[PDB]
Amino acid sequence: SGEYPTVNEIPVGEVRLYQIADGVWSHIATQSFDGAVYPSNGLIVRDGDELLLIDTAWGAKNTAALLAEIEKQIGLPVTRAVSTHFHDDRVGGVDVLRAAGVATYASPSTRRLAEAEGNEIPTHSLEGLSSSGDAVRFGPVELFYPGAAHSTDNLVVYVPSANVLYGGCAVHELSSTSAGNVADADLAEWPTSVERIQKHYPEAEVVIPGHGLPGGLDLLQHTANVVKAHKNR
Ligand SMILES: CC(C)c1cccc2c(-c3ccc(CS(C)(=O)=O)c(Cl)c3)c(C(=O)O)[nH]c12
Ligand code: NA
Ligand code: NA
Ligand SMILES: [Zn+2]
Ligand SMILES: [Zn+2]
Repeated sequence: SGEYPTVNEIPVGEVRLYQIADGVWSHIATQSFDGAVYPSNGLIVRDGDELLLIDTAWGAKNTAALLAEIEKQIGLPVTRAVSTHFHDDRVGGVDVLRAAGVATYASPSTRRLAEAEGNEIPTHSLEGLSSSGDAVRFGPVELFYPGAAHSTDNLVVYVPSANVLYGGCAVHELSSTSAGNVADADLAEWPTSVERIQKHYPEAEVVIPGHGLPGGLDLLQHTANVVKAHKNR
């Protein structure tokens, strides 16, 4: 169909790529957790004749399948990866990446939280992101720390050349009726953190959630709404 792939269309262990813009793809994979199956997204951004990866494909095998799918569909090497928070849908697979020669990065807060959780730990620390509103350049993207939301460490990623906003798990898809896995969230601060994203990236044309379908800027307000519905009741 060429439509964005959904959870029941991707067997656990396979990876799909979806072209978002020139030189920008999302990656989609599925994984089992506590007896249910979930989809999750990451990002791939062309960096000259190299690629920057945002987030693993949620597990070692899935991430190996991601590298194979990239080689098949794109044919450029992944040289660096950034994980946008400490959960396994973001760092599970970092050991696969590192063994494949990919330099792996995350904020110090993410690295500490991953270590404490028993999750895989990116090698290199990203400084300059410890205060809400901070932004740094990393290859062809900007990394932004909006404040605590889905997790205290969540980062968002903007691709200026394409006006693509990758919200990660701080941003939910439009069809969502709940706020996802809130175990490590700050539901009170989340709406303020979304407001920071909205103020910083008013020209975003595509917004990609951590799980589910991309859309436009409406995903940001929708996320604030579903988080309030959860917090309220
Ligand atoms: C801790 C990690 C590894 C993890 C494990 C298992 C599930 C999740 C979810 C998640 C995402 C979407 C929905 C559907 S929804 C918006 O509620 O309609 C649901 Cl149920 C759960 C998330 C997330 O929210 O980022 N993380 C998960
Ligand atoms: Na986790
Ligand atoms: Na959480
Ligand atoms: Zn998470
Ligand atoms: Zn998530």
